[PDB]
Amino acid sequence: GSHMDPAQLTEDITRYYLCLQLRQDIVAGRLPCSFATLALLGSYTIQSELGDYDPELHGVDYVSDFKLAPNQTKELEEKVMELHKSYRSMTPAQADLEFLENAKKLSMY
Repeated sequence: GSHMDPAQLTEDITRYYLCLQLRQDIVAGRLPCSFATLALLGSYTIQSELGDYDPELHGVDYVSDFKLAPNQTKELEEKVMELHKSYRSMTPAQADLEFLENAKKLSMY
């Protein structure tokens, strides 16, 4: 068995920084991407940043706190919130793997 691992801290350090750098390059437009990917990578980061959605609290303009891109428009914004709530009972790891798997599949770094 054994699930916890005090030695598996490196992967955490790398992953955290990775997302920070990757998301930083995107928002700054340091890499050519499409609207769909922008909204997809963003929707995942948002869900992982704020976890599952909660209509009880509402927000609408909550995405304004997270920079998903330099030229954020109602379209990109909408797709961000839509995809976020569109995701069923998804787990945190799923989101982390979603963006990481996407960035790795695109060869961003």
